[PDB]
Amino acid sequence: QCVNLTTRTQLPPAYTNSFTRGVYYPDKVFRSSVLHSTQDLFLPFFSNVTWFHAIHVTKRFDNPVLPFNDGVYFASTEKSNIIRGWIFGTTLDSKTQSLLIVNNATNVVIKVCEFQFCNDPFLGVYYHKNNKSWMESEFRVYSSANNCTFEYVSQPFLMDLEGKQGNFKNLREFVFKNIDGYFKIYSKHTPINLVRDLPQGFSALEPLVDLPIGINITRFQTLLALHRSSSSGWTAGAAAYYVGYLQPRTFLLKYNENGTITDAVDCALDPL
Amino acid sequence: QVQLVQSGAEVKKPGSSVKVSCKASGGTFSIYAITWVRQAPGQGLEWMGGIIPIIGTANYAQKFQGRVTITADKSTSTAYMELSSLRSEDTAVYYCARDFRYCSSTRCYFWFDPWGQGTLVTVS
Amino acid sequence: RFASVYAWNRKRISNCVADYSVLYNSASFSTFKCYGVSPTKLVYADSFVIRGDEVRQIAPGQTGKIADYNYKLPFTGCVIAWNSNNLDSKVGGNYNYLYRLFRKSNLKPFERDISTEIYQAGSTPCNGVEGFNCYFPLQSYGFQPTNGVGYQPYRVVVLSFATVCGPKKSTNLVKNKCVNFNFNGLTGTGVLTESNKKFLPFQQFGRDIADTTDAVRDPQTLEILDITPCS
Amino acid sequence: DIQMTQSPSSLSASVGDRVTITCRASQNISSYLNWYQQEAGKAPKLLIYAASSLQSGVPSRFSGSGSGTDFTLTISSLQPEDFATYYCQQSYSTPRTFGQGTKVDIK
Ligand SMILES: *[C@@H]1O[C@H](CO)[C@@H](O)[C@H](O)[C@H]1NC(C)=O
Ligand SMILES: *[C@@H]1O[C@H](CO)[C@@H](O)[C@H](O)[C@H]1NC(C)=O
Ligand SMILES: *[C@@H]1O[C@H](CO)[C@@H](O)[C@H](O)[C@H]1NC(C)=O
Repeated sequence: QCVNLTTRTQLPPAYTNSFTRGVYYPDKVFRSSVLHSTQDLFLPFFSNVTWFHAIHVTKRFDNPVLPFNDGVYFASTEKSNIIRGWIFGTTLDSKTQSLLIVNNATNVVIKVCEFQFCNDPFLGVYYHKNNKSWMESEFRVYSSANNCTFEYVSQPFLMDLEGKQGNFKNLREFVFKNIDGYFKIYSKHTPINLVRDLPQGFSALEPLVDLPIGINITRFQTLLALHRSSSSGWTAGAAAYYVGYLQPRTFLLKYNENGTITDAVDCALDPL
Repeated sequence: QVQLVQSGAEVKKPGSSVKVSCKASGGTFSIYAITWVRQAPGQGLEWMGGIIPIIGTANYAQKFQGRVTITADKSTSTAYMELSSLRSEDTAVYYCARDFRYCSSTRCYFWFDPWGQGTLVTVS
Repeated sequence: RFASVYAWNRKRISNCVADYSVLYNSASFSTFKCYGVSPTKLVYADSFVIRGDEVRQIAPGQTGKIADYNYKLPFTGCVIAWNSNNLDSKVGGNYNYLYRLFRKSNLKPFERDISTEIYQAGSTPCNGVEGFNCYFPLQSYGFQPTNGVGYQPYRVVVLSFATVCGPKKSTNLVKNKCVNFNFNGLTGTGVLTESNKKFLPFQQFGRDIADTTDAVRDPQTLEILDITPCS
Repeated sequence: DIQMTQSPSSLSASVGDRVTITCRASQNISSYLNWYQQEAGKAPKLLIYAASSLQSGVPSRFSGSGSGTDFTLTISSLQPEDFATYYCQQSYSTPRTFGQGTKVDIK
């Protein structure tokens, strides 16, 4: 039901510096003008983060299944809306319940089912030369979705599907954590101007989503758009992402006078 | 309960097909076989076959293999039969019947209590 | 419209709020019994129509031929029903409702079987043949207005109960007095007044120097409420 | 299937008289041997239900029973519909077999 695509260059992963990124609000608490110590799971400062990159160029198509471990720091930089959804679960197949989060450029659909996922799941977009625009054209991801236990659908919106070149314009940071069956998604978006690894700076992500999923996640996969206009017709476009892992660390977080985390200290990084 | 009422007579020659179907009345249509019985010129009856709309597989008389196809649709309330391998000796009146059941606990009886009037096929 | 007998649909209910107290309290119901639970507290609901004799015979722990043949129940939850004679009974008979006369084996607790498969009934291999000492396992009943209590159709729901929350009760907010309060999950005693602070949209509670919970966003009209101790 | 034999093929009687018709099976079944009353072009009715009663709604004008494979049924007062052909059917198996057909014959 899915297509096994070719003309994929075989290259090693790149690595980058997490710098001072990886912080999120530990809880729904307002504190002000205070240094507060948290023992939660965070991306360690200056951690070695794996850099994946989709690019037309030895066309690169980095859509591997990665470890979830104790939670995932995920971030991406793009302008083109290539990086979309994620698949999370123990086996990532129709043996158990798996969590599928898909941004299909219409709405965002979250499902939990016994999904017979493809090793190469796609969200294809075709250039409709007679409309002179890009549109969703191909979707599979899974061959089945049996015994569905959860469903949520966001409201309709229009995605910009145009193919694009040059500096990425928006950095979308996410933390995917799963505690006692609750899939907690922290996120933040910020404007960027680059074609490299993550920019330096400090941000904290907000607890935007908290889902009653009940799924053990061991592995996950990043879902990419398939641009067209055959098996060699796949255009990588230009988008990139970074994956790191959360670890228990103690941080001293600084809250400003309005309860915003503006800074942080990684207590395990340096004698100072 | 369902008195099945059939199509009009065929005036075709031997070897032709026959299209006969019956419209249900009463109630209790999907359960119990819809069956068809042939009436010989003069005297004598033979069962040809039948179907329970709920099961959908039917059962047929050996005597009519190649001649009788029977179906039914519980969603249409119509009984259907088509005849083929027709010969002049098959001039007959073709009837709808319902195999209506009554159950004496463990033992049940399935009878052609409801009947149609019969479609005459005049191939002779 | 209700699931017909042997066309059952046990709907999973989850991640919502439901009020069982209201469903229970309505005067429209013909019968109601609970098994280890109580509707006053506020998960599956299998909604169908059966004859009154079956309404009485199909219940948790209730022994009888039809329960073993239709939907066998042991469970934690309630069984609720309301006579549907004016919905399901038709003049001439509503024969869309099948009842099981013959069966190969009995059902396990909280298990149902909607199969119409032909059964030899311990003797004869029908194989599509009319039921002479072998049978089509089901026979319908013509529900008609002119029928007795055990034959009237009733709409029956088997309600398993966990995944469903009850409604929450809120009272009016009282300010400038010492109040024993409960905001969502936050409890304590103090005087509730307006605060001059603002919280980020996702923050619900705030903290003093030793982390006492003090400020709170009002659950219905989010604003920051100030909680200060009494003399 | 079970072979059915039905007789007399032609009976001497008139309306209001007593008329006896018999039917025999090749197999020893006590209640699936029953008769229909048919006129060509009209829907027939079943006369006998499960050997002991009358399907057509007749107020016990007819009565009968069998022994072994031999079934006998008689009407105390013959009616105009009894000049219809009676067909003895054995419903037990397939293809269902019917007898030759019998009736009261007036010339
Ligand atoms: C394509 O991938 C699927 C796994 O999703 C695999 O079963 C199939 O054999 C692959 N086909 C080819 C030609 O590689
Ligand atoms: C071409 O135009 C048709 C409408 O006539 C439209 O449905 C189709 O998507 C367009 N795109 C391509 C690639 O042909
Ligand atoms: C706090 O919010 C006020 C507006 O209510 C704004 O003027 C002030 O600059 C903000 N301070 C910080 C640190 O965000």
